Amino acid sequence: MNIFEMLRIDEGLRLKIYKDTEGYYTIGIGHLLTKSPSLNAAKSELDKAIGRNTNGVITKDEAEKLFNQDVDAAVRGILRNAKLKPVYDSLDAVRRAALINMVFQMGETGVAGFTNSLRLLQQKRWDEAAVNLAKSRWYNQTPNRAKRVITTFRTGTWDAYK
Ligand SMILES: [Cl-]
Ligand SMILES: [Cl-]
Repeated sequence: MNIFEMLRIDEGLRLKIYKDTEGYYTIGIGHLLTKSPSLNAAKSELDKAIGRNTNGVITKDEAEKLFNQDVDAAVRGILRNAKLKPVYDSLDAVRRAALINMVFQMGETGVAGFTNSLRLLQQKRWDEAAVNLAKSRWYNQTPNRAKRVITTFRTGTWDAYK
């Protein structure tokens, strides 16, 4: 297991524009196109991201290419963030994967707001961190996904994904 496989499991893979859990237009492997309600706005954002006139459909390769860019961007978002970087630096390989997952899902800013949970992870207080992370909209909206990430922080293993 690795970050790629992990997020592929959590986000699935769709070749046609779709609505995410929040109802926003997305494609591929969790690749958010726009928060705007217009399918045209989304189609426009899609052609610009792919570099071609897509008509709202892309290939597997193209999805994987957005995926790679998106993973990369998340890591880099983390390393640049004064609140995130230090937590990330303090964790083992597994748990880092879990941190990346949340950033990919909610953005650097969203994650950086879990101040209390962040501090708990930095202190290596796994069970406490897991309880705190659960008291959030995040967990109430996408509970199964949140549970898997949370167990990952709690155990330092990939069990939740096996
Ligand atoms: Cl892009
Ligand atoms: Cl879920």
